[PDB]
Amino acid sequence: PSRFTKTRKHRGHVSAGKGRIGKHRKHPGGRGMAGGQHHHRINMDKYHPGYFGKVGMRYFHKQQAHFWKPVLNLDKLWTLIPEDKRDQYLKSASKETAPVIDTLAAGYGKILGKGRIPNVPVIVKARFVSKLAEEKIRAAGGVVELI
Amino acid sequence: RPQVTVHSLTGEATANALPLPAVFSAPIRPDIVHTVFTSVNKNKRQAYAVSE
Amino acid sequence: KQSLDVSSDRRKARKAYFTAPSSQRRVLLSAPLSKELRAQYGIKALPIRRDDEVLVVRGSKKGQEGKISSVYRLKFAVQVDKVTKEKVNGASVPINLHPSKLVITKLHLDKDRKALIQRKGGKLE
Amino acid sequence: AISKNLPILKNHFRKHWQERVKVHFDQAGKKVSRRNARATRAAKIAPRPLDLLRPVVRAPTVKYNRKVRAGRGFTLAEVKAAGLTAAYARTIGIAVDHRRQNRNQEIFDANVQRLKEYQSKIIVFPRNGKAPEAEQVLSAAATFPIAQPATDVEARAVQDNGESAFRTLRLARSEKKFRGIREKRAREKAEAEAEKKK
Amino acid sequence: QVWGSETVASSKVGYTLPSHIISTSDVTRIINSSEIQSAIRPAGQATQKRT
RNA sequence: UUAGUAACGGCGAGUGAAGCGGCAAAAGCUCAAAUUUGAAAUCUGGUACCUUCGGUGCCCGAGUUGUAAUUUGGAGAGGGCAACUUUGGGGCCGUUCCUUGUCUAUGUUCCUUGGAACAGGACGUCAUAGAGGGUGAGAAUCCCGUGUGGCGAGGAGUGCGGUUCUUUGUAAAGUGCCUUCGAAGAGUCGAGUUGUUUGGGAAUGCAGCUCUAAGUGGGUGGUAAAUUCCAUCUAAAGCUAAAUAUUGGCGAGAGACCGAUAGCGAACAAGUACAGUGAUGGAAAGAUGAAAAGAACUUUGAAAAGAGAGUGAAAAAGUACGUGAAA
RNA sequence: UAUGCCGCCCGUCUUGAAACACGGACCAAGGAGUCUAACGUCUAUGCGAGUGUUUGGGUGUAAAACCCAUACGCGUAAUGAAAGUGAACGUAGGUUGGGGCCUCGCAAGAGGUGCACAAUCGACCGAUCCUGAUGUCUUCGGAUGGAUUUGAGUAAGAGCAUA
RNA sequence: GAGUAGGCAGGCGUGGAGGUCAGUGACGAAGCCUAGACCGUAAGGUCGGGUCGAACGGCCUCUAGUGCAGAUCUUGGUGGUA
Repeated sequence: PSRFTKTRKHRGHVSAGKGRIGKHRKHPGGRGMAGGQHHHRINMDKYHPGYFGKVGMRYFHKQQAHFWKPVLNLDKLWTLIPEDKRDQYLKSASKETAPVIDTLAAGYGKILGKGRIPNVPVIVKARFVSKLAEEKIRAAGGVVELI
Repeated sequence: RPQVTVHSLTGEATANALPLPAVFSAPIRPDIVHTVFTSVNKNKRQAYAVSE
Repeated sequence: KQSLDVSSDRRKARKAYFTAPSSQRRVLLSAPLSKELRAQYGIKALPIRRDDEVLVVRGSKKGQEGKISSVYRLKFAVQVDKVTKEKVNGASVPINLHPSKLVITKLHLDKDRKALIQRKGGKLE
Repeated sequence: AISKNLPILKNHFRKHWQERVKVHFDQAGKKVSRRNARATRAAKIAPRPLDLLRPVVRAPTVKYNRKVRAGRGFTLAEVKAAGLTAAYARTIGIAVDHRRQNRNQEIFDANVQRLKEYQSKIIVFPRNGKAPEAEQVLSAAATFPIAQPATDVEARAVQDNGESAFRTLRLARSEKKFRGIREKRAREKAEAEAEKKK
Repeated sequence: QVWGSETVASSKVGYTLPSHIISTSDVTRIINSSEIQSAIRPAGQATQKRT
């Protein structure tokens, strides 16, 4: 919408909002990140600390598919079971009707232990787990099956 | 439900009667119909330029 | 329009009419037939050829009639006999009439016109 | 020429990009061209599907191996199993991949029954006998869908031993990290001195 | 069948007809009902006298 | 999509891929290295005849310093035994794809202003046709077309259907078990070095120069080497539609674009007139009216023209022509 | 138009312009903060632990509209150079505030419960520095508990898409 | 209740776009001229008279090649000097 732009509200006023002393010139500091160590040091060190210099070791041909391992907390673990069959498990599953949560089909590598799960055997199938994840699943009365 | 009365081809009510199919009880927001229509109308357009 | 190969473009249609060659200006300069001639043949309108007799239906020259002299294709007009303007000097000049404002009161019948009439579906010659 | 306080952006427009901007107005125009192109190919290939029977194949890269997917072509092993020729398969509408080899029984058996189910459902016309008019089923790949094999049940019993699956993974990682160093500390101090000793 | 009723879910994928902010679009009915007319305090002439 | 990421970089400015994943389209193959060796089986050419994008007979030539049949790594070849199973050619229309032709409804009814009715009011008509343009002002119904179907003629024909002569064939293809084999590309691969290039970093590709392999062999496995395994391909020879590009050429549809200082430099006899030795530079310039009805004829003046007369709906439209602003 | 009084020529750079500083003879028309990729804030809209149909398919009265699968981007977890590890002692903590609501009351008020947010003391996750249990491929494992250390963290999710 | 540079808000005007007023119009659209009128603090709007001859407007929204006195601005035309 050109008609809302202040350009339309600027017609008449000599300098078009850019002042009579600054004049609005082409590039009165350079062209993008120019003088970051020179005359834009204060803005770089503030707001962008750590920009300049190297840190850590390089990795040639780093395939992001090796480091997949997306995470599921236990507060969100029970949300994996469909709501059609959920409540039948959450009210008296109890050993031999202990539900089977395959977290890899759900698309998670690791399970982490943030949440409090209800006291139910909840046989979990995960590639990786935390120490506190497998603690809380055994405590609730289930198990972690590695795959 | 007002229970709408059906008309024949030659005007003529005194036919069957249907209920409202439930979309008519929905909110009418001229502000959302405005903004959505505005952008939907721009979809059937052709480009212009001064050649090069 | 449903057929995509035809154009509804005013620019194209204007040029296609004005730069139409002689053979297609034949068909553009068509005239409707009289109530009597349409009852006879059973055909709406034909392309005006040279020596057909017609009646004027519109314009200042409305009501006048006679044989057509010149099918002036190049001017998109047909000049009719007896329908002329006498200049100030006293020399006559034929008035340019469009054939769609005329009506074919009498047909000029040759083998190619009998063929044209039978083709459209006329119940005679 | 530096911000108030804004993220440092990397806008790659220091070449003559304006000379090779490609705007896709042709999207709708190409879409009807592709549909016409499909309709005319189905008129040419009159009673036969547009696509060939693809095999099932488990995706590579451990991120994606959790799901199966329609591969390129069956195999010389699966074709011989199903009971036809790699030549005859290509002609009667089966993709055959000379490259791929079978190291997996569940994938092999899945694809072998997939060839048997395709052979069951098609009715191959004779060369010069008679043409029986069978209205064309367009998408073979839609007729034979890729079923992601469900490898478990709803609910089970806790067949527990209590080995701490975290401690299992942590020991398995240690066995990996010290496999070679322990073979070296077994080649010296354990052996190469016992080899001389009585 | 298309937009969905209360009984019929819908023909579109997991679509619900949008819900109402306001129960009754008629504001007068609520303002004049009973319980609001009980709680509120008597009004003041509709134009303050020029004192 | 990965991703403005891994990587590069006076590690500053800045640059910067690839794999997997979803989808578009899909289709595969060919030589060299083999003893046809109980038969150069192969090919150009010339000549004659025919049914002529070619065919056949005969004759010269090419060629054994290797032209055909067979084999291409997924294989496969030779030898052995055992049972089947499948095949080619053209002619003739229909239908197919292009090139076109033709036909296929409806008011010119009444009144009113006007030069003209295509305008207003009344009464209709057709409509799978109220796209568009023309006609003396805004026309579905005046004309051309538009819509819907029809009937033609002329090409490219192998997609198929019907369809009739054959007849390949005694010759070719796939398939099973055994047995011996199983050729697979060199100034190349690779290495050093120089230059260049890449995101490719003790070197990503390319190139010059020196060296120059091997046959369980060679390449690759994104930190140089040595020792040990593993995985994965099979280089140095070659053919191959579609999905992709398309400010050119030809043919068509379009537009919330421009509307004669705008839009292409060019709406006009525009790359024209014209400048410069040359390369090259490169304009301005659309509108009378429905119709020339472009002003008969008279009078002043040598004449151009003037004042009349007239044409025109208007000359406050006179070819210095719609409107005709301001300086 | 006359008369009383007032009134330097505008635009610009400038501490300062009537300036002996610059542009302007006059007029018509043209004539200068645009579009885009990627983003910060704020706001509207949708849906909301999700979100985003439109690369693509289906469909169509045909560049429109309508419908749609699998992914993918971002968010739902952080911290380390990295191999890695990964968020409840408690009513998801205590303390001082805190709108609003509940109780007793005429009211003044007192008492209770206290969201957001604010300060503060803690607890939890990763890192760094130690501590170094049961054990054991005897050098692996790292329980357990600390540290004026540290993080763009957790502590009943706010985001995604569009304008 | 001042105000440069500057910010923000409310409007005025232009080319187009969707919708609507069954809007105006050859008995005269638009354009231009007007020491005539009325409205608006204003940007501007409305009307009468003339010339003219074919289109144009109000309102709710969309969009922008949208408003000129200056640029020794561009093109074209015109002057005073004369």
